[PDB]
Amino acid sequence: YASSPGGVYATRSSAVRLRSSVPGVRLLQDSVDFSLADAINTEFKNTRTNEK
Amino acid sequence: MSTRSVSSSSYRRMFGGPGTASRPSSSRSYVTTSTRTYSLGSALRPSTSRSL
Repeated sequence: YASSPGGVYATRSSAVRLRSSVPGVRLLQDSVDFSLADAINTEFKNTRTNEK
Repeated sequence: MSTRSVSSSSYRRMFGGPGTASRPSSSRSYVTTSTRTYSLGSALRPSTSRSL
């Protein structure tokens, strides 16, 4: 037998990484969150440690 | 990334302040006039001895 590991296409997130307009006219509203999305990346680590 | 930074431009029109309707500064920064009138109070009674 020969199982392929192909299909693992990691999507590079490419957020603008610049605050509103030039150096900004707002600051509070930039969505402090994304350590949620990296804690969901460890949820999908522990989900695959579960699922398998 | 946004923020909740307040976005005031000029934002309530643009025209200066309320603010100077140019109240006319009349030229009473001149000197008040010289009231130099004169009374010829003497020659108007031609006081001469015709007894000659």
